[PDB]
Amino acid sequence: NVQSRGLDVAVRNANDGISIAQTAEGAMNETTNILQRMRDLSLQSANGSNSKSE
Amino acid sequence: NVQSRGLDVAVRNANDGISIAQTAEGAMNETTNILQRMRDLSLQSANGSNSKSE
Repeated sequence: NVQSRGLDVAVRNANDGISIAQTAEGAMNETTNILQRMRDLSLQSANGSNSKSE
Repeated sequence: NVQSRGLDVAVRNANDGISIAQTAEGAMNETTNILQRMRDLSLQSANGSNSKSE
């Protein structure tokens, strides 16, 4: 009985860890999107048709 | 006759002893229940998802 209750609480703890990883990974997905947008901006800026204003 | 009366009081004493043992056993049953509850709580606390408030 002690083992079964410990297994239940261990399942709860593992679910909490999965939740934390999911939240962090969603924030990381948004970070990746922003970084890709910045990469596109940097590639556009490197062209020779631009001047200081662009 | 002495022997028979002694046997009657002896079975009375044995019944009283079993009664004491049953009272103690009940107390220890609640003790184990509380101990298992604290063990579940401690296992929950050991997880890394919790902060200091939990």
